[PDB]
Amino acid sequence: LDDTVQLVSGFEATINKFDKNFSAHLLDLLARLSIYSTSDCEHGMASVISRLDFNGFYTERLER
Amino acid sequence: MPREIITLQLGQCGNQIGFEFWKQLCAEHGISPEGIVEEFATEGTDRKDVFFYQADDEHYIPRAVLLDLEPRVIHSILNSPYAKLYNPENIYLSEHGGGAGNNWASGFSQGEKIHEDIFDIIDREADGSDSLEGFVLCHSIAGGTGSGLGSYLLERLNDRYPKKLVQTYSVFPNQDEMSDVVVQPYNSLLTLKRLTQNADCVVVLDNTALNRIATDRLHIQNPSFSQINQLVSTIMSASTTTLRYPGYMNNDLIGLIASLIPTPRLHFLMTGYTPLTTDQSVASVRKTTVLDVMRRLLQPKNVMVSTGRDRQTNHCYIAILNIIQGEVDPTQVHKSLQRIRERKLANFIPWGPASIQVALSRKSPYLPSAHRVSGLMMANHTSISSLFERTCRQYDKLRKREAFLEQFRKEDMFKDNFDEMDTSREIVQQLIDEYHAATRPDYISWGT
Amino acid sequence: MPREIITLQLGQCGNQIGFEFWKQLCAEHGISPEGIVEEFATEGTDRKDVFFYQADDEHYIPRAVLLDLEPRVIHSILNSPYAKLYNPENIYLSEHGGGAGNNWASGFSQGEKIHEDIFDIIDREADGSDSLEGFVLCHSIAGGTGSGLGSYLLERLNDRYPKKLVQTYSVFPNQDEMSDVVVQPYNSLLTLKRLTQNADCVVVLDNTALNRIATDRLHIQNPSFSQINQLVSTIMSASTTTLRYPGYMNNDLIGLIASLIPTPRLHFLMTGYTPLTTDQSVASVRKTTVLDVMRRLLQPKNVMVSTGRDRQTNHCYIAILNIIQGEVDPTQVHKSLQRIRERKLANFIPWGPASIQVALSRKSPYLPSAHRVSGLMMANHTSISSLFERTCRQYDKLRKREAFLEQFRKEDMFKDNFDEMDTSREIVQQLIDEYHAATRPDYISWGTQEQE
Amino acid sequence: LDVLNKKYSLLDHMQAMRRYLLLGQGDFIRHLMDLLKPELVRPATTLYQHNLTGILETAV
Repeated sequence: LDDTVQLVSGFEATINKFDKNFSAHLLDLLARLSIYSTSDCEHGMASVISRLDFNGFYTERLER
Repeated sequence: MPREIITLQLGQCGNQIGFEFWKQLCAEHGISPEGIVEEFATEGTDRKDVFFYQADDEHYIPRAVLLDLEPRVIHSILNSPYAKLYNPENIYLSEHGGGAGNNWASGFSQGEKIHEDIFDIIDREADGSDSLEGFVLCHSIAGGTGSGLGSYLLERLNDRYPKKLVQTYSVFPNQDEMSDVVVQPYNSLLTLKRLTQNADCVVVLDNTALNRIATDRLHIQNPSFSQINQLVSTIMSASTTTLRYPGYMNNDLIGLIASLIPTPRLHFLMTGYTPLTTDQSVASVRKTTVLDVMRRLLQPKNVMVSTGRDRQTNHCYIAILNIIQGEVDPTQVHKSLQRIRERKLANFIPWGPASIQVALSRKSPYLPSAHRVSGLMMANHTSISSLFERTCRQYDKLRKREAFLEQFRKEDMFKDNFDEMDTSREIVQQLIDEYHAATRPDYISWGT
Repeated sequence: MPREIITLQLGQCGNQIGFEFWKQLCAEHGISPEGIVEEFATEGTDRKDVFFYQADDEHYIPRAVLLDLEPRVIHSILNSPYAKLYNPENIYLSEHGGGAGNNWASGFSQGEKIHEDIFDIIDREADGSDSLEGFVLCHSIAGGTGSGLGSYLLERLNDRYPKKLVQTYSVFPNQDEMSDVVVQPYNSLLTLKRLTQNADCVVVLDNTALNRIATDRLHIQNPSFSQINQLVSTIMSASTTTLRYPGYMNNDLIGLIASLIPTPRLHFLMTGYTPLTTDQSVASVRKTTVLDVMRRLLQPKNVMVSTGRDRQTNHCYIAILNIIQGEVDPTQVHKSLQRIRERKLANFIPWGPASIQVALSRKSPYLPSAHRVSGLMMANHTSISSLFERTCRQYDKLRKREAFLEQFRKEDMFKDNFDEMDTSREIVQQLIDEYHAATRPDYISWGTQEQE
Repeated sequence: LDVLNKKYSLLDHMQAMRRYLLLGQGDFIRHLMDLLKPELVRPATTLYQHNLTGILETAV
């Protein structure tokens, strides 16, 4: 459809904030998954995790 | 309904690639050269409607458009057994038949001259498509027709079909060989300009890489255009296997390409094939494991791109998609992914999560496969910039020497200036740097 | 993962030894002359990755680099049935093919000229190594290529790979025969100088001892380079058996040698082999006992190192490691060590606790062993300094006569002076002094600059 | 005895105990210890059981 630039920048900031919240929730999910994988010895979730942070982007969040 | 794909084969190299692709697809799907399904083609498991159209309830005709500005190549395609595969109403041929003379600007002018015919053909093919996603152009970037006419067609598709996807099969000029086509840098510049502004995806086919692979991997001392076209047809067959072998995943082009293009600018795709074997080595079906398959695919001798050895830039993969076709054990895939991460066989972007996606696929049932397991790699790798950097260096070398620019000034697109070539060279340099930047954590701010 | 070892074969003698070593390793691992594992080699219990690389899922390629400044030896390796066994990217041949002219200085200059190419070849061979530990150099010290080019290659490896160990198998000139190469002692001195400065371990192979063994034991009046190379291949096979027959202990070279080499200067190694048998006596697998093994090993005729008779230094054994291959009872080993101690069959270092170590090893399952029991002796003996003193004396004999020194002066390493020969003499003197100290309780201060 | 051998591999279980629990696979034990060194040098409070199991499987 497109102050319009300001609206676009605000939309981008809101999208980035939603992305940040999603990433935080995903890191919390990964921690809970790690707990479950350690309880149930599920190697599948460990392989999924190793796939997810091959570049280590999620590695720092998991450490945190 | 399937998302039908129209294949446009442009210029000598592009038309050869398209013709060989259609031949290979017909062989894999059991489609006769006339577009009729062969009696042996009983495996109705292929999605022809993505790449082929049905002429009747039994005959599948390839959704392939053979486009040339010179009538010789179009006539040579029409002299093949597959002449009946393509819809003639989707075929636009430049009336002048003179080609572009290996001039991108001439190719663009010819596209402008055949604009009406081309858009009539495009609309005719579009009505035959139930859920057309977009157009796929097969062309050379070094010639005139596949480069210039291809760029014109891409621009007009972007303007007219802004909601449709634009994938290209773009044959890039040999960057390791000194091109005899003094205007090849102009053709390449026009193609890179259009890829930056009007194309959504450019699949780079480096004739230098084709020759290098033929020599070192295929043991072909002098790769012929026909042999390069046959290699391209093998690559296209592997790329279309998911249409020819329908499955649970990656059943659509957007699903396939989403993993490779994280941002709209990072739309330059590299290809990989596995297992790579020399023609003499067909005899021994090696029981290659997923780890072994990936290891052979990870060998530069098996990589379908001849990137120069850049010593200054720590080139890395931005993204990897591995499409594996054939009999695949999930435990072998899991061990392969574990070993790949553990062995760091691929370096990923430092600014975001990146991985090698792995798809397991069935082979085409109509074509007997000598290999139990085959694999395609799709990768965004910063070393591909070295091919792009080399092309940029050749462009700059010609522009700084004004080589063959008088021939471009004869054509209206380049008559007044070559500013489009200089902007293309600058864009390609920025692209190379971004691909190198994409190996670094600061890629998050790259291009800002 | 195995600690891969790159084998460097230098000059005519060194290259023949390296080629035969790679052949022997292939035979022990059941690798065909083309590099393919033989169908009978079904025992996947061997560590090929220590000495071999996989060329394909079936083909094992030796991690061996054949390096010469003269193309003849590299071509002769490439002319063997095993030419297809080795990875061709691990084969470096000097483009000039001229060798060093039996001049160590010329070989060093050629290595420096081929430094980039040689290190590219080394890296190409290294990429075939999953966990390369370091390089093993097989060479002659009397020639030009194996001595000079070997020294240059060692220098460039030390510069590029300063954290990796460099062991050499350096074939020393025959000391009992008058060498027709009057500069052979000069070439040997320059090579020993470089080994002192840039190598961490030099295995001394005295061509005089090889010829003597061939004459007395093999009945070979004139031991050929080929016969010496075949003996070297047998020795390399025995040295790699512990890699090829994996067990609880001594699975790596550094773990085995750590106890044997206390200081960097005491890097002159002596070798021993047991039982020594003529080729014809392979038929009877003798049930040799641990006591019988130890008794035969103590015979100088069975020691694979020709140490000079030093009359000035009270040479002694600092430590002994016996690598025994075949059926070995641990209780028999214990009783043998007890009897050796009671009989004082081994002299230990006077400055610290020392004993004769005994290692039991399995034989290769793919290679039928004609002998029930085989053995390697590793020993630290101060008399090895006498070999270095003899080499220094030979250098001085050539240097004092300036015989054939003009050929070394033609090469830049020796063009201005013969300082490499004087440094070799000084290093051999320091080795003698430390070896004599190592027989004494004052060895605690041996190798200290105040004691030097 | 036939049942024990075929179903429980009692002699094979003893050989496995020798190879692994007695460190008979010395190359394997060496590589495992080498891999654990950066982990085993760390405080035990910093060890992740899932990570340690994955390291064990990887070393094997």
